[PDB]
Amino acid sequence: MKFNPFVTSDRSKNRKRHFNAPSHIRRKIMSSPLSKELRQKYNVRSMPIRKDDEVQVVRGHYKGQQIGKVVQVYRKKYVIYIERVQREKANGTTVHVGIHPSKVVITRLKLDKDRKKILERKAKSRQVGKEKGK
Amino acid sequence: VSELAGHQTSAESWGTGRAVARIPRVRGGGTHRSGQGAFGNMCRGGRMFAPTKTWRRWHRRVNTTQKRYAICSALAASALPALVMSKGHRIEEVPELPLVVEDKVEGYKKTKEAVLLLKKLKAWNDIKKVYASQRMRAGKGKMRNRRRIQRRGPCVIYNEDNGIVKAFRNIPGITLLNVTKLNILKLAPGGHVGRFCIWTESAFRKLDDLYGTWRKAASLKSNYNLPMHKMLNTDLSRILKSPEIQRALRAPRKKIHRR
Amino acid sequence: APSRNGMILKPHFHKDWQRRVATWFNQPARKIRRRKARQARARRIAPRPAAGPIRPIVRCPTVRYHTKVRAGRGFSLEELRVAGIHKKVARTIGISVDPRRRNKSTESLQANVQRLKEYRSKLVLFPRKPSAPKKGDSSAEELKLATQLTGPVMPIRN
RNA sequence: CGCGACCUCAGAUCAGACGUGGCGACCCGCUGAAUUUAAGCAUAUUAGUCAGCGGAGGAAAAGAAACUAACCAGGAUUCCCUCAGUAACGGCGAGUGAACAGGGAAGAGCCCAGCGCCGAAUCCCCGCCCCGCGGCGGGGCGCGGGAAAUGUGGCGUACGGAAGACCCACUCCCCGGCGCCGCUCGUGGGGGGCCCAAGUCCUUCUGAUCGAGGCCCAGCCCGUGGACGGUGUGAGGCCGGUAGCGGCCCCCGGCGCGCCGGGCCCGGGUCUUCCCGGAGUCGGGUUGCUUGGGAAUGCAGCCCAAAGCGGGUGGUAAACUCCAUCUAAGGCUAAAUACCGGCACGAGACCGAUAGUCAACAAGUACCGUAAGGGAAAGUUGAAAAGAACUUUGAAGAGAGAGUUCAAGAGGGCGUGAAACCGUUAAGAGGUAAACGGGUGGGGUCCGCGCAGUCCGCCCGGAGGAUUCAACCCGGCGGCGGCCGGCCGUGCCGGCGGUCUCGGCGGAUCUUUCCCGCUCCCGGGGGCGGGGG
RNA sequence: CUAACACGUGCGCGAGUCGGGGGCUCGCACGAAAGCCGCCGUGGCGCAAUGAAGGUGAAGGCCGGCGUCGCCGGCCGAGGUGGGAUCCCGAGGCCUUCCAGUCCGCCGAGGGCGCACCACCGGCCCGUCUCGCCCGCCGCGCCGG
RNA sequence: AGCCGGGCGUGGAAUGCGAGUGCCUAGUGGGCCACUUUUGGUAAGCAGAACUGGCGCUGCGGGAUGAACCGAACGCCGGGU
RNA sequence: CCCAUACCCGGCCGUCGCUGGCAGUCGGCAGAGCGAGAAAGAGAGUGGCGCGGACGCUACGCCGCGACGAGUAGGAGGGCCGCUGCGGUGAGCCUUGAAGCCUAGGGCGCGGGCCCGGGUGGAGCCGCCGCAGGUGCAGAUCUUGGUGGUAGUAGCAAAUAUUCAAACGAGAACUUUGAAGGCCGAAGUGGAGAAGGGUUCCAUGUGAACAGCAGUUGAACAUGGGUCAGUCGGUCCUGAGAGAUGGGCGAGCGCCGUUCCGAAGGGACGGG
RNA sequence: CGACUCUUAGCGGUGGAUCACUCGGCUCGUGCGUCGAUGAAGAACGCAGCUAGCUGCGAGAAUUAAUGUGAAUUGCAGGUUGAUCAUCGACACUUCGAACGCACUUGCGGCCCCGGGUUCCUCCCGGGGCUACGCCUGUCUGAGCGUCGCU
Ligand SMILES: [Mg+2]
Ligand SMILES: [Mg+2]
Ligand SMILES: [Mg+2]
Ligand SMILES: [Mg+2]
Ligand SMILES: [Mg+2]
Ligand SMILES: [Mg+2]
Ligand SMILES: [Mg+2]
Ligand SMILES: [Mg+2]
Ligand SMILES: [Mg+2]
Ligand SMILES: [Mg+2]
Ligand SMILES: [Mg+2]
Ligand SMILES: [Mg+2]
Ligand SMILES: [Mg+2]
Ligand SMILES: [Mg+2]
Ligand SMILES: [Mg+2]
Ligand SMILES: [Mg+2]
Ligand SMILES: [Mg+2]
Ligand SMILES: [Mg+2]
Ligand SMILES: [Mg+2]
Ligand SMILES: [Mg+2]
Ligand SMILES: [Mg+2]
Ligand SMILES: [Mg+2]
Ligand SMILES: [Mg+2]
Ligand SMILES: [Mg+2]
Ligand SMILES: [Mg+2]
Ligand SMILES: [Mg+2]
Ligand SMILES: [Mg+2]
Ligand SMILES: [Mg+2]
Ligand SMILES: [Mg+2]
Ligand SMILES: [Mg+2]
Ligand SMILES: [Mg+2]
Ligand SMILES: [Mg+2]
Ligand SMILES: [Mg+2]
Ligand SMILES: [Mg+2]
Ligand SMILES: [Mg+2]
Ligand SMILES: [Mg+2]
Ligand SMILES: [Mg+2]
Ligand SMILES: [Mg+2]
Ligand SMILES: [Mg+2]
Ligand SMILES: [Mg+2]
Ligand SMILES: [Mg+2]
Ligand SMILES: [Mg+2]
Ligand SMILES: [Mg+2]
Ligand SMILES: [Mg+2]
Ligand SMILES: [Mg+2]
Ligand SMILES: [Mg+2]
Ligand SMILES: [Mg+2]
Ligand SMILES: [Mg+2]
Ligand SMILES: [Mg+2]
Ligand SMILES: [Mg+2]
Ligand SMILES: [Mg+2]
Ligand SMILES: [Mg+2]
Ligand SMILES: [Mg+2]
Ligand SMILES: [Mg+2]
Ligand SMILES: [Mg+2]
Ligand SMILES: [Mg+2]
Ligand SMILES: [Mg+2]
Repeated sequence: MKFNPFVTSDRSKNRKRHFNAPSHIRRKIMSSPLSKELRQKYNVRSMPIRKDDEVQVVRGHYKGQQIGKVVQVYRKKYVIYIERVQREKANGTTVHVGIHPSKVVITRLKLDKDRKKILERKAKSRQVGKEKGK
Repeated sequence: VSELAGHQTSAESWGTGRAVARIPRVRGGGTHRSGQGAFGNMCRGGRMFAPTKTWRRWHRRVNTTQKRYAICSALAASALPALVMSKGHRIEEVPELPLVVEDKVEGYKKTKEAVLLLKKLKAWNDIKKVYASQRMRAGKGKMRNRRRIQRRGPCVIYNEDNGIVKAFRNIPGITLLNVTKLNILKLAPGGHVGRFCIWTESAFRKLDDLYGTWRKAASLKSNYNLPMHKMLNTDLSRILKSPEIQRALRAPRKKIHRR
Repeated sequence: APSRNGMILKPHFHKDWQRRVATWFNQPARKIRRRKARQARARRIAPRPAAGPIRPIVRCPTVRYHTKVRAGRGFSLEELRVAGIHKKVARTIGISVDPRRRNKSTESLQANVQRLKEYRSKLVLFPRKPSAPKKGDSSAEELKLATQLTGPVMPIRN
C-alpha cells in the first residue's frame, strides 16, 4: 500500500497525468518486456521500445511466432507499428494496425551506446538491490 | 455547495402582467439565458433549497466510560465461537479461538514467515475467503477513489512493534492493533460484535492490567473497573428447569378450547 | 410568538453572523504543527530544559484563589539580589526575571530564595569554551550525564 | 558704491538615489447607510455592517503599565476555554452586552531626548593604492570637499544612574576575507535527474482477455512491494509505478574546525558626593459621535489652560482626610494568531452534463446594449478508421447491390435510445364526444413445453438377485454415572507468611528511637522541606 | 442546517458528572481517526435558599439533677392522621380400609409492618409585621444574640 | 373545636358502567341549516339570539333532480328480513 | 309483494380487549391430566417379550376466545414499500451477458411495489444487519427541453405592365441577348458625396443552406484580386468650450480655478 | 366491404429521457507566501510550408542559447559531433499602458554623437543616445532697502 503522502492515488489525477505526459515520459511509459534469453543475459526485465527493435506479438488478433521489426513509434497515440502486422482497407492499400507496447516482447535490442549504458545501469541497480536484500 | 452558487446572476421578476409565472428572470440581452428564471430551487440553474453548509455537526463525542464498555463487550464477544462464526470468519479448524502465540512472532520480518504462521494456525481459510470476496464496488463510489471492496479478515494484537507490522502488512484483510490502543472501529467491524482475533503472549498478559479484574482496578488507567453484570446466571434453561422454582408453579393448562 | 409555556429566549443572531463563522476543522492540524514546532525547539536547545526558564512561587491575587499557588512570570530583583544573582546573568543562565513585581511579605521572598538556591545547586553549567573550563563552571565528569528534562523545572506543588 | 560672510529663497537634461501603478483572501486608518426587527413608528435595532477613500506585509496590528486589584496580592502583547448571555445599557420595550481573576498556546526584552562628563572624540561624499566584489564592503594614503556647536558620537533611562576611594575578578568577544573536516529531526537539511521483485506458465471461453480451472510435499512466484493508472472486458506477478534508515550523479544551504586581517580593552561589592525626565500637553467647560460604561468609556472641534512630596487611576456628582498603585503627553521588538487572492500539493460517507463553478467542450467565448453592464447552448462511433473500394439509376441530394466489424440492430451531432407526437401493417369496433366502475359473455396473442392423469409409507401374494440379519470376539470413538488427581471462585479462615527489603498500590493514621538539608539562636537550643520506620 | 429552550424516551456513571480546550503518544494508507492524562477538573451544571441590599442561612422527642427546675448530665432520635400495590402473622381449612400419629405444601377470618403517591395537621430556613422579656463581652455601645 | 381509645357491616333507592391521575401537544378561533321559543323588519333563500340535532368532516335506500328532508351511518363477501 | 352498506346467521382481513395460554419436548432413568359449579395436595412418610411414540418454540414466536371497523383539518404506529451513498456481511451475481429500456407472456401482495419468461443492450450490479441524506410530484399563469390540434389554414393584395423569339442548361413566368409595349419624367426609380457600414467592390466557380415561389441568378457560399498624391483632405489656427502648472480647498481618490494670493523670458541685432 | 375515426400490438420515424462512463467542479487540509520606472497588471498588433479558433511566442516572434534526457514530431510534405521533450541560471523581449519630449492624429519638436549629400559648409536622408512630475543629499549659478563686517 502506498504510504508516501506526496504521491497521489487519485484516479482522475493519474489518468490526467497519463494522457498529458510529455514525450520524454511517453518514452518511459511505453516500455515492453524482454524475451527470456535477453532477460537472463542482461539481468534486466523491461526496456523502453526503440524504432527498429523486433518483436513477438503476445496478445490480440495478431499473436504468433513471427519476429517483426518495428517501423515507427507513434507516441502521440501510445502505439508502435510492426512491419508485419497490418490490414488492407477498402481501396486495397495496406495500413499498419496499432499495437500497444505492453502487449509486446523484444527479440533482440538495437545496441546503441546509450542503450547499453541504460542496460548496464539497470543491471547494476538491480544487482545492488538483490545484494542488499541478501 | 458554494456559498454563491446560483446567485451569480442579476435578475428581477417581471411582475404582474406579461402572462408569465412571476419569478425572477435574467434581464436583457440577446441570449438564450435571458428572461429564463434565475433564483429559486425550481429553476434550471440557480440556487438549491437550503444550501448545505460546512458548519454542519459532523463529529460526535461519546463518554469515555461508554467507549471502554464497548471495547470490553467486543473483547468478551470475540472469545465465543458461536459469535465469531456468525460473523462469518472460518475458524472451524482453529485449535482455540482465544488464540495466543508466543512473542517470537513479534519479531517476524518477512511476509513469508507470517503466511507460514497463519497456515500453521489454520487461519489461512479466512484469508482465502477474503481473496474470494475481493470484488468491485457497486455505484458511484467507484469514481471517488473507493474502487475496490473486500471482506474484513482477522485481527492481530501485539505489544511491541519489531517488524510485526511490516510482516503482516501486505496480507489482505489482516488488521494489526497495539494492545494498549485498541479501537472499537476495528475491533467490531460494522458495529457487529465478534471479530476473529489472534493475540500474542505479552498482549494477553497485559490485558488484565489494562482493564483490571473484578476485584482489582485497572493499573494502567486512572480509575476504571469492569462493568457490573445485570444478571449473573444467564442460563434461562436452568433457571426454569431447577427444582426450587418448578416446585412453586401451578399446573400448565395446555388443552385448547375452540369456539 | 410564545407557545403555551416555556422560557423567554434572546438569541443573538440578529446580525450577519453567517459571514463571521469560525469552523475548527484545522484543530488536529494545528495540534500537529504546534507539536512539531515544540520538538523542533527542544532539539534546537540541546541540553537546556525544554519547558524553559524556571519561574517563581506566587499567590493568586483574589479572595477566591488566595489559598492556591501559581507559577509566576519571573523572579524579582529583591529576590535575585538577596540570593546573590545578577539581574543580567540570571536570564542567560536560565532564570526568568521581571522587575515589576514587588515583595510585600517575607515568607514568599524566602521561599523563592530557597527555590533559586536549589536551582543553582541542581543545574549543570557547560564550559564557555569546550577546551578550557573556567572557575565558575562545572567539572567534566558530570557533563556526560546532562540530559533534557520534560515538563516545568521543579514543578509547583500545593 | 564696491568687496566678503551668514540667513532666507530660487534655477537647472547638474552627480547619485527614492515615490507613483497593480493584486487585494487575511491586516491598519477614515467615512459610513437603508432594507429589516420593534407585528405601526421617530429613540433604539440592522450597524460602526454594506457600499465609498486611503496604506502595507508575509503576516498585519498590539506590546513591555500614567495596568489589574483591595487579596497572605498579581505583573508586556497576542490567541483558545471559562468568567457569561453575567455586571451593565435599553420608548428599561424590542433588543444589545463587556471586563478582572482562573487554566492553557507562546514567551524576550529593550532604546532615546533631557540631566552631565569626554580637545566633535561623530557622519556623508570625491581622488589614488591593495582584497574579493551577481545583496558595492574592508584597510591605507590625500594642507580633498561638506555636514555638524541652532549639538554628532561614547557612558547613560526610572529595574535608578554617574563620579571618587577601597577590596575582589581581570580578559575572548565580534566583524571583513580564505581554506578544511565531518554532521544535518522523525529517515541526514533542501532541490533536481537516473534506476532497483514476482506467470503473459498449462488447458478452456472471447471479437479481444485482465475471465474460469490447474500449477504436489515449497499447498505456482514475489511480498518492508496485494495503493493507483494504462494495456482490445474484470491484472500483486504485461508496463509505469508502489515498499524500502534502497542505490548512483549534480547543485545550494545550515552547523563545527583552522588561517589572515580588523575593532575591543571592558567586570563585581562596600563607602562618600552629585543628578534624575517628554506642554497649547494634562486637566476643566461645552458640543457632536461612539461604548455595557450608567451626574459623561473612548475620540474629536472650540474656549480656558497647569503642577512638581507633582500628576494619573481606585466604575455615582462634591468638599475634607488618610491609604493603594503607576510615572502620561518620544521610539523599537520575534512566537503563539488571521488568510474565499497567488504558487505547488494531498484528500473526500460531496455532484455526476437541466447536477457540480456561469464555464468538463475554440467560456467570461458566441451574442445583446451607446455605455455602466448582461451572458449562454454545447461531453460519449468503434478495441482498432478497419470511416464503406467497386457496379448500377439519377443533374444532384439521395438509393439498390458489394464490403469492414462481434455488431452499421454502432455510417462521421454516429453508446443506450423512453414518453409526448406521427407513418405503415395486423386484429377488432363504430349514429347519443370520448373515457370510467361492477357483472358476465364473445373473439384473440401467448402459456400449461397439457391431452388417458398424482405420489407416499406399511403390509399380502408371485417371480428374482445379493457375500446378508441377529447373537459373539477384537479395536477405536462418544454419552452418562461413581473412585484418584487437577483447575477455578464476583467465597470464607489461618501462617512465623513473601526478591535485599523479607511482596506491591493507597491512606487528611502516627513516629523526643528516626535521619538528611535549609533558616533563626550564643559545637549548642527551636521551626520548616525531603528521606526513613 | 446551526444555536437556544422545554418535555418524552434509550445508554453510562451516580452526590457526583463531563475533557468539549490543551498536552503525551516513533505525526500522517485507513489515521484530520483511536488511546492515555487524574496534582491537566481550571471550569460548567448539580449538591441551599432567601433578601433591593447590608446580610442571614434549613428538626428535635423522653428520664435523673431545685414542676412554684435556674440549670448539668442519662439518653432516644429526623414528625403525626387518613388512604395505600406488595410482604408478615394467622382462627380456622385442603380426603378415601379404618385407627394413632406426623412431615411438607397449598387455603384462609382477622390482625400486623406499611413503598411510591395524594390529601390534611404540625415543625425548620430567609424577608417583613406585632408583643415582650432575657442573655454575652477584649473594646458594656445608636453593640451582638 | 381538635385529639386519642372502644363498639357497631342487612355497604341502607332503581338502572348501568372499571376508575383516577400527570405531562407534552397539532389544527381551530369566516360557519350554515332544521322543529320548537324568539328580536328588528311589509317581507326575504334578510339581519340577530336560546335548546337540541344535523351539514361542514358523510358515503348508503327514498324524496325524478338536490350540502341540511325521511330511513339509516359504512371493513370484503353469501343467504334471510 | 319489492329492496339499503340497517338488522339476523355464516366465511375472511384487520384493530382492540382478555395487561388470556404455551419453557411440560417433565419418555424402559418415562407414564402423557390440571374444563372442572363450589378458596385450597392424582401430598410424603410412622404406629394399632418387541427398545417404541407426528408438528412445535424466528418467546420481537406460536396459539385461543369475545367485541368492534365512517372520516376533512390534525396526531400517532407499522411498512420483507421505494431512491442515493457509507460500515459490515452474502467463499453473492455477471462477456455462457450487468445496468437501462420494451412486452397481447406466468404470478405475488389490500397497497406502496415486486418476482420470473421473451426481446434489445454491451460492463457493471444486488440481497440481509446497521449508518447518512440534496430521498418519492399532477398541478405552483412552476423552470428547461421536446411535440401536437389549430392547419396544408390565415396569408405570400401600398406605389398602372407586361409580351414574342433564341441561347445556355437535367431543369426557365423570374437568367442573358434581340424585338415590342410601358413607367420614373431633371424637387427622378438619373449622375456624385458627408455620416454610418467595412470588403458589401471586381473576375471565376457552385447551386448544400439563405434571398418567406423559383432561379442557370445574388449584396449568398468558395477561390483569388483591387484603394498609388508636394498641389484632394487630415496634419496648422482659433471659435463656443475643454484642461495642467502656481495658488486654494479637501479625511481622501481628488476637486475649484485659467490669470486669478506666481522669481512665469532659456530668446536676440550688436559689442567685448 | 371502401374511406374516416378509435383502441392494442409489431415495425419504422420524431425526440433525446434513462443507465453506464468523466483529463470537470465543490469542500476541507498542508507547505510556501514572490509584482512594478532595470518599466508591472491590463490592452493592441503581429509571428507557423500548408493556420481560422484555442494555446505559445515578440521582428532572434508555435521560439535562441545552456543543462538533463536520449531517437523522434506527425494531419500531409521537406530534411548520436545529439531528433524530440523537460528543466531553465545566458540572451532577447514590437505599440499603448503608473507611461516619461509635447499631444493622442501617430501629428510636431529640441539637444548631442555617427553613416549617406557634403568631402563640415551649411541644408536634406538614415541610425543611435537623451529631453515627465515630485522629492532627498551634494555641486554650480544666482536673488534680496534680510542681518552684518572692511572701504
Ligand atoms: Mg518511495
Ligand atoms: Mg447550480
Ligand atoms: Mg445505479
Ligand atoms: Mg401555535
Ligand atoms: Mg410587519
Ligand atoms: Mg412601514
Ligand atoms: Mg434609528
Ligand atoms: Mg450604532
Ligand atoms: Mg467595504
Ligand atoms: Mg499603492
Ligand atoms: Mg509583497
Ligand atoms: Mg509590527
Ligand atoms: Mg517602562
Ligand atoms: Mg492581562
Ligand atoms: Mg451559567
Ligand atoms: Mg415600556
Ligand atoms: Mg452595538
Ligand atoms: Mg485573565
Ligand atoms: Mg506553557
Ligand atoms: Mg547627547
Ligand atoms: Mg487465473
Ligand atoms: Mg515491475
Ligand atoms: Mg450608541
Ligand atoms: Mg465612589
Ligand atoms: Mg515615559
Ligand atoms: Mg511607551
Ligand atoms: Mg510599533
Ligand atoms: Mg489523509
Ligand atoms: Mg444525460
Ligand atoms: Mg448521446
Ligand atoms: Mg450491439
Ligand atoms: Mg443511437
Ligand atoms: Mg382494419
Ligand atoms: Mg413547548
Ligand atoms: Mg340567519
Ligand atoms: Mg362528526
Ligand atoms: Mg350523514
Ligand atoms: Mg320532487
Ligand atoms: Mg344482502
Ligand atoms: Mg357476524
Ligand atoms: Mg377508520
Ligand atoms: Mg403497452
Ligand atoms: Mg464500452
Ligand atoms: Mg447526496
Ligand atoms: Mg410533471
Ligand atoms: Mg388559402
Ligand atoms: Mg443617386
Ligand atoms: Mg453610382
Ligand atoms: Mg457584385
Ligand atoms: Mg425560396
Ligand atoms: Mg504628378
Ligand atoms: Mg480642472
Ligand atoms: Mg403504431
Ligand atoms: Mg496567425
Ligand atoms: Mg535549444
Ligand atoms: Mg539538447
Ligand atoms: Mg487633432
